[PDB]
Amino acid sequence: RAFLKQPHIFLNSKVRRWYKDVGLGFKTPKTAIEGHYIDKKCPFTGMVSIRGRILTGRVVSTKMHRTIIIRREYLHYIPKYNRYEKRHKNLAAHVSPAFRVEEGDMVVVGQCRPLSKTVRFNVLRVLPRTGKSVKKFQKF
Amino acid sequence: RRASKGRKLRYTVHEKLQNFMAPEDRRSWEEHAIDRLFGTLFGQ
Amino acid sequence: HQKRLSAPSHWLLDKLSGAYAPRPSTGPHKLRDCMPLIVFVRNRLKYALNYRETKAIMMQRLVKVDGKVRTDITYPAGFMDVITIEKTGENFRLIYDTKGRFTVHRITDEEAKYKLGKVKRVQLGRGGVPFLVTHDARTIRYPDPLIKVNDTVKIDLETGKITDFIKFDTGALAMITGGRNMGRVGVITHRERHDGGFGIVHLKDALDNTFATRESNVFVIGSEKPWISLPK
Amino acid sequence: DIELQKLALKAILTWKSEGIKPYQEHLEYLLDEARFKNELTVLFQGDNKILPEHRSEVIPVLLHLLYGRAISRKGAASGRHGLHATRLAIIRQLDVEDMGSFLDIGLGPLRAIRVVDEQGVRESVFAHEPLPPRKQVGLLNMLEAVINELGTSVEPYMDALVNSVLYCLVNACRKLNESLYRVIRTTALKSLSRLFQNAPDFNWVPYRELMVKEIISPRIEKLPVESTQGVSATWRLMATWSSLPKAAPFLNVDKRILPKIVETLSIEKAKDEVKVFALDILKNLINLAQAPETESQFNELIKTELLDPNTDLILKTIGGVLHGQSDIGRELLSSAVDTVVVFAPMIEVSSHIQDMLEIATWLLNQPLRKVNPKVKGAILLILKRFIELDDLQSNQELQRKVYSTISALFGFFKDKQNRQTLAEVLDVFARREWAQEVSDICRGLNSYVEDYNTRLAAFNSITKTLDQWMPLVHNLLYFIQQPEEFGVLSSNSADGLCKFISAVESVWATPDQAAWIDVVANIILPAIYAGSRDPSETVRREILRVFGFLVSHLPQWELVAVSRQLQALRVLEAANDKREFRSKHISQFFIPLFEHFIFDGLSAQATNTIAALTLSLEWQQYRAILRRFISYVESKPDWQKRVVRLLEKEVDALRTAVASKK
Amino acid sequence: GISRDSRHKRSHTGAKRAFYRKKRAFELGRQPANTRIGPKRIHIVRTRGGNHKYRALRLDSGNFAWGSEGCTRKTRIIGVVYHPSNNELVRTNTLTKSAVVQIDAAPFRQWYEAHYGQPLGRAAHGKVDPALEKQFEAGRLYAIISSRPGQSGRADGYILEGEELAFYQRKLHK
RNA sequence: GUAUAAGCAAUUAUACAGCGAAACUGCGAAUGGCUCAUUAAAUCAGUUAUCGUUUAUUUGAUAGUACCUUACUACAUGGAUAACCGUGGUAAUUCUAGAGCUAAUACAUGCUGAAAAUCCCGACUUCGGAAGGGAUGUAUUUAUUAGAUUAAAAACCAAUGCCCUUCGGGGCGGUGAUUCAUAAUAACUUCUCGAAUCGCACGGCCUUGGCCGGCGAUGGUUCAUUCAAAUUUCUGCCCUAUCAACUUUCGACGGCUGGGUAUUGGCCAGCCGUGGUGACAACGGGUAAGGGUUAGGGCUCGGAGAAGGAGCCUGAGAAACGGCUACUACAUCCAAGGAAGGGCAGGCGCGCAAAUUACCCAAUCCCGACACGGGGAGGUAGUGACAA
Repeated sequence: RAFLKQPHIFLNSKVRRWYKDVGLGFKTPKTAIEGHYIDKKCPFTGMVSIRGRILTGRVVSTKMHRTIIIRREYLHYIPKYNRYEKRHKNLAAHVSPAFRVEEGDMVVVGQCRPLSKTVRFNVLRVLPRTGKSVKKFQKF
Repeated sequence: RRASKGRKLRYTVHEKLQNFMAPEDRRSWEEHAIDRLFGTLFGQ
Repeated sequence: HQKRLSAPSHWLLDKLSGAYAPRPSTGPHKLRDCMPLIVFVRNRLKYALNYRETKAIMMQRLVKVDGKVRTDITYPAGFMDVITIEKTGENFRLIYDTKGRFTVHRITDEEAKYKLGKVKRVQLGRGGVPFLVTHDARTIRYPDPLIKVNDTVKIDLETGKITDFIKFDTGALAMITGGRNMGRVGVITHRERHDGGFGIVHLKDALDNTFATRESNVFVIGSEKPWISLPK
Repeated sequence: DIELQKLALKAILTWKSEGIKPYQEHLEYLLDEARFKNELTVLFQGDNKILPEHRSEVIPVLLHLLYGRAISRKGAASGRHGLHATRLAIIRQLDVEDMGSFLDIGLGPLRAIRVVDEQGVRESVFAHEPLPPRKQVGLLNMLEAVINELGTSVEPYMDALVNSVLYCLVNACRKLNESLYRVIRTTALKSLSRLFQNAPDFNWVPYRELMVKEIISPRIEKLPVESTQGVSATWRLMATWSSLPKAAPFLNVDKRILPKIVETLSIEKAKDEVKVFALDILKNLINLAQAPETESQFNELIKTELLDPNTDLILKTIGGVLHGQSDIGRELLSSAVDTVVVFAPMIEVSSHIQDMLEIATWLLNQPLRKVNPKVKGAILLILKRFIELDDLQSNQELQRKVYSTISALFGFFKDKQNRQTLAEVLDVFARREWAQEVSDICRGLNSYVEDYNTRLAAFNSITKTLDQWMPLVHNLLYFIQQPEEFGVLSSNSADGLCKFISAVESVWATPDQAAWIDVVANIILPAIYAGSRDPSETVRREILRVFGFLVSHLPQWELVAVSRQLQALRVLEAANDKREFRSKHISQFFIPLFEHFIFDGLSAQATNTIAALTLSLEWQQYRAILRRFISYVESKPDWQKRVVRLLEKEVDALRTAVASKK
Repeated sequence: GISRDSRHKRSHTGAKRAFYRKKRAFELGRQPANTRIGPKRIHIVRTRGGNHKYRALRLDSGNFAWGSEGCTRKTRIIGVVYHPSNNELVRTNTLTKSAVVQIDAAPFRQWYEAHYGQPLGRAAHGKVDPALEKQFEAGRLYAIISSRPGQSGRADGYILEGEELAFYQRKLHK
């Protein structure tokens, strides 16, 4: 392994840390301000820029190396029944270690450049809720 | 698993790799002196 | 080589010019926001009859567009290009109407001398110099330091310098150049930010119709001050 | 010429010697004009380095060829990357032993030149030219590259380089055709300014008239008027002169040099950096005078010959600078104050110490945007050194004025070492005077700086007289403002303050009824007003203590747990409506305390008390008060219900006020 | 055959797909350049927009940045020390980006004794970390490659100093 | 742009002058349209983004970069070839060999009149205009610094003041965001650009030996803009559980490091972690492959191959199928040594049958050094008892 670094900041001088705000009415967490982890797919540490769509949802599987899957439920209109039906989708998002992670919580994600085959999103805000496992349902 | 891109020797009979070359025995020695040779190396 | 129906609905063609329609050449204005010079000469004004007659007008130095001689036939002239013909002694100006089509306006040299162009972007160019990009793709070096985005500028057109500018304002009357409410001369009375893409303005006409148009599709024309003569 | 160089190298290879034989391929690629910079780092730092056996054979040929490539003007670009980096990339890779032959082919006629003889100046040599003014420029640019690439290793080549640079310099100084001689002069001065701190041990004493003719003749009678804009090459040379210990005896040859150098500081239209540069030249001179046995060879010379007859003009220029203009840069302020810091232990007698003390107390009554607190500690060190000169006995109104400042900076500072040196400047104040009284203040503030047991001992001893009291009051309100080490310090400071105001109410004689009452107004009442906003509850408790003691003991002065708290607030309500109040008291003491009561039925009781007091304060204060409360609305999303209840109570008080004033 | 498309791989739901379309010239990916140590061998590739990128296959020298003092000098390249990705690049001496490689020290040593004057590796502003001083006494420093040699035509970079220097010394010891 | 055609046509000041075949040079052919195993939200549609990318042409701005040991110097810059002229070989058309030329806006180098030039500062000042101080592009790549009032930021914020007063009053770059745009230092490049071009008018100063001078064409670095192309976000396919497990069987999901790409990305390579989807219908199977314009109908838009695999070349844009190479398979000429080449349309498809092998770019449109040259879209005409 190689020494992780913020790509253009001169640490070895004998005479800091770069963190940008994402914007969009958000606040930088204290771990993203001073916490000594280094991750280049972090929108507060690396150079990844959030633009475009802004989504929310509830996590299925937190247990993964910095990537969470969101079950997004919605109500589709079948015209044969003239009715609303539940349809669940699964998104993937890269997780900064700045936030405190929970399972079943409602998490805000944001759209970035493609970071992998699935990963197109980063976490921006986590709402800590007591949401349950796969049996729980709410359109969100 | 951690084995996929050729890391694990997947012993599968390959279809176009099946009948390339005929075995051509080109050995100028008569098979009775050769097995006596491999015995009498540095140990014997 | 598009068909006459696939040509856009705002530079008009009748049942006359064949099934085909000329495409505008690449230039300052866009493709779908465009009036070519052949459609301006022989399909709108009817100073000509045929393509070869339009070529015989264009190739001799008789048609000047934005104060410079434009030779090629399908040169794009979309919005507010003063078109000076000297043998007839006329200068036409391109504006829109309330329905959403191109309109021609005859005028003389005093209003023909300047162009009201909307600023597209302000930046720092090479040499450490601020420069200014309008919708005519005119870049002006060393502008006035308050002329920000979506401000309009009175371009000199004999030197090309800045003469005056109109700021983006809630209370300044404006012209719509896009969208489902296209071509409706009214006053900007409200502006909503919508940060994260595609902000809007709320705009009313002279006679009380409110509607929401995007800040890309707007175009400032003057507070009261009709600096170009909209046709009476 | 590249073609003639190629044919000449072909003839050198026609000379068939085994020293040149393994290097021919490396040689010809240097004349192939596309592969020169790559072939240089193939030749040096390669697997085929030059073998030291036949290094004696290849090096003259190679250095003539590299010299020609460094000369040639054709393929090179413009700017520095054109041919300046080429000369640098040749000389940076050349050895210091080959550099002798390199400068030998460099200096054609100036190889065997002599500038200085047993006498002073060789006018017979100097009234003749061996080189064109076109040709000396490339020579000086090359020697600048040689010196900047060599460094110390010039020491075996001292005897000819200085003759070359001095010859071109004095031919230019005679020729003040302008442009070529001017560039010759400037780049030779840059080369010399590098060469001086290149060579410390070389003997510069056999020529002094050459520096004389380079300095005193064209510039010195106009030098500050010239150098008002930017730093020059003469200044760049005098800088490394002031840095070098054996070169500072070049400034004594003309007596008027340092007068014109501080006259440059005197001229106020200068763009700040020639000022701080002359200031740095003076810093280096005083550091050299303060240096040990190394610089003690010429310490006495610079002491008795340079600074001693011009102390007065130095202090006059620094005084005019510090009192004249309304805009002074922070860099100039810190640097000049540090010069006065280092220059004060060098002067024993002088003339303008009255002025300098008044300057120091002026710069210490200056505000904090103009003067940094680190700069204030340095002007404190200035005070500490300048005070011991026997001056405060005459002009006693100056001495009372500086004592007002020494007292005023006691509650200002937050640093232990600065308070130590504060106690020291008050000590030498006491040694110079009244004397027993200021010595008593000295022992008090001394054991104040002294740790917790000696501090409480100081507090008790002071617990057990106007100019006696004032510094104790300033340091005492500072010791209020400390929240807690154990919490004891603020209580002891409050009890000492109660002792002080008890002494004030003990003195009610009329010509002191003026003075002590003006003091307890101006020092103590805004201190309580500003300490009302202190977030520490024990500090609020002790300010509550001293304010209650003031109201209980004073009254003839004209300008003056949960359930018990609610009860006292209701009594304050009733006391308000029975007697309206003093408006500055209402604005600056009670409202932030009740605000703190809210933000740490207590909240509704507090809003009731603010709704009472809003009738008793004035609308001009109420305007900015209401604006601060809407600022609390927009800035504080944490207690929205509390701030909006407060707002509703205040606008009910507003309608009450307007309905009363109709 | 070497391409950049995603039509051969399985989907996010775990499904393969036929999706047969021919390989196109914007899905073009060319063969890798294992840039090794030798004399200069660079081939110029023209690319989309007519733009040239310089495929360097054998390289000798590059400039390296001793930038805490303010210099960069063109030095040769001795041999690759370690590579974070592969071991075969360490075995066959392949210059890629983020490769720690040892370089010569002579122009840096020359500039140190030329600017400051105190000799090195044989007042107070001239100060050298003693690990880096051991590298100077060896005459062979531990640089790291920051420029892409394959897609620029040069192997340049900055020298290792301090924490990264100690980290890659510990990684060499690993 | 290049004319000495031994090409035509001439005279009133002879290098050239007008027309100008041949040839060199620049542009062009990402399609017009053909065939047939198909593509089942992957294409496609709405809807985003490029702060993740390339862009010939368009039109608009655009480049302060001299000196720096050749001086006992340099100061109308080089060499190739084509066309052409001749001598030929072979059965075999530029399949070509030998010999002799000559041009460039083709390829290529490119210190100089001069003691100055050009940028930033400016003291003194009569608007005087300036003594004298610092300094010497661009493209690539890397490291670093600045990207902006102070950081002892202990500031500014409590102007809730302070002073005067007549008590009325007076005074004290852009973005939502970036390491973005931009500027600078150190170097680096077998690295570019910074006009040795062509046409037309030809005017001021008079050293009558020139010094200056205008309008364009061609070319050039960077940023635009246009025309594009490439990915990319949420939703929307028809049916089916005689399809309940599927992916890891070309890596299946990450994250780190690099490679390659114009750029992001398991896209690919090394290291490890345990995944990803699915009864809310994954996966598999069936093959029968619409959107917008809203009285209405109408109108508009909508994968694989060039005899078969495999590899390569140009260009801004192709994996052109235009060319090449090898293998495979047909097939042609020959003097038997050799040499060039791979489509559709039409008729017959019984021995008995039924719509022109029509004319033009004249309109609308497109491509070029370009008003003229070139276009298998388009329009004009002919047949017709199938009807009407």
